[PDB]
Amino acid sequence: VKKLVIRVHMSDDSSKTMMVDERQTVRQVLDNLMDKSHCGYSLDWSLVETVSELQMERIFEDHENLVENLLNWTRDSQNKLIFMERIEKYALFKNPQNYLLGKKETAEMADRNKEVLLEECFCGSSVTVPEIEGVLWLKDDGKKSWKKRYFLLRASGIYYVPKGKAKVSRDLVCFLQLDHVNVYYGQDYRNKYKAPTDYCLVLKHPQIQKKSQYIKYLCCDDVRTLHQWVNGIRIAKYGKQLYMNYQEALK
Repeated sequence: VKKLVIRVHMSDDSSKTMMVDERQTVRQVLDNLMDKSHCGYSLDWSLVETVSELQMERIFEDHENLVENLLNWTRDSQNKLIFMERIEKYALFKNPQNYLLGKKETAEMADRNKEVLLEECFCGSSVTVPEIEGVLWLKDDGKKSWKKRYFLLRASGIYYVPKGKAKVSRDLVCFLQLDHVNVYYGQDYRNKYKAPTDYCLVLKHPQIQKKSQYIKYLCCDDVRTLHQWVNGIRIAKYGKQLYMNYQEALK
């Protein structure tokens, strides 16, 4: 089993090398990062990749084979790995009442009922995602201009209406199937793409590493809409496996 030394940027901009092997999940790699750094355990420690050509980043899911993802990088990639606490990773699981009923409206829930609610959504014969709908900005292909379109998340991918800026259901066409796209956060898209706000998500194939028309750029009204959409997209991509990651992480 092949070994690889990766370089990881820590929370204070310093960097460390460490050996990983081709069988390891991100979870296993993070467990090592935690041991060697003496940072103390927590389900919120995360491994984050930047895609340098495209100024965006994602938190890997813990079940993912690290080495396999890294092979997607170009030979001369300036992508970085970053080891930092990210609350975004398990927010959804800590407070599911805020994502799985929506109800953008934010609220408490008793622990035991959080538990029931995740069981209902993730543990049946299939994942029962509640659908996310709302207007969002879509960057024009290869241009720094945006347009409001209405969006709808089904278990079968993202859909949208290409005509106008309103909810017209019969005119929902495939916007993007999720099987072979990861979802990222864009960094400072306000400036780089003249985004209407900074609350931006990006969908692309793992293998695309530079400018491409097949990269989809979305901008949200506020940080809540951003969170709901990213979590929703994550459920519909990864399903019950997200739940298993959380259960496993929560030592």
